[PDB]
Amino acid sequence: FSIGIGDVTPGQGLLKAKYELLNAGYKKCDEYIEALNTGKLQQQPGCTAEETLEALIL
Amino acid sequence: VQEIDVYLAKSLAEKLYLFQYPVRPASMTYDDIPHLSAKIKPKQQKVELEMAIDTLNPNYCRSKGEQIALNMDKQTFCSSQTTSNTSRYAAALYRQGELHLTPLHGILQLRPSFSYLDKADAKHRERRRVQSYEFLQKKHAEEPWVHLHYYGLR
Amino acid sequence: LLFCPGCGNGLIVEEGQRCHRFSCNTCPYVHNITRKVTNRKYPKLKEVDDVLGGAAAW
Ligand SMILES: [Zn+2]
Repeated sequence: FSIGIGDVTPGQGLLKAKYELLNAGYKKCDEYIEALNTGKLQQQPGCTAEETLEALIL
Repeated sequence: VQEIDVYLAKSLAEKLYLFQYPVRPASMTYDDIPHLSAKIKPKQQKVELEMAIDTLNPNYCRSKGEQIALNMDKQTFCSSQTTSNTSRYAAALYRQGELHLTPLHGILQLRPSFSYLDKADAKHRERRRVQSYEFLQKKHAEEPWVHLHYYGLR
Repeated sequence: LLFCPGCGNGLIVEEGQRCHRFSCNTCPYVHNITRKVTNRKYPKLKEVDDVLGGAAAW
């Protein structure tokens, strides 16, 4: 039983999956930031804006 | 492009001493020409005047009586000087056609002298270091022979 | 805080005949019925939120 760097390299399917998830996960977080400061953002019941924004970032 | 020229006016500015008032900003208060009993020193001005109080405010009365000394009622001033280096500020009188520079002497602030509570406590008593300098002034404080008057002069 | 023209020692209101006699040299401005106004608007407690069960699953 042995480990190697072949056991850590992502295949072809990961890279085209991670590239879209890093893009479509960043389009919304660019908009969710923009929906706060430029205009009106709805608020989660916990706190105001700039606190539930981060909990919606996470 | 107003190219107005600045004269380095040599009209003696040794006489010019700016006076400051961190006391009268409420209603464009002008000190008012009539009051006299003027006393001024050349170094540490200590301007002592006849700032006689009005009587339009209703008499004030007993507390003025309670004051002990009031000589109508002098509201004198002791000059807080700020003359460390005193040529950094030297502006004068400026039309839109001419501009006359004059280099002033040390500016002096003029907050109100009390000395009523100072003397008042002493009165109860009856019932620093080289503070005045080596020569005890023997003069600057003696100099108050003063005449504030109105003359158009440059 | 309204100050004294002449010594500058802050506002004191004597309740005799509506003046502003300071602890120093009297400069009692016997303000007539001019009505004093100092409405320092506070905060207003603002409703509530139900602290819902929309998200707790993650
Ligand atoms: Zn006063």
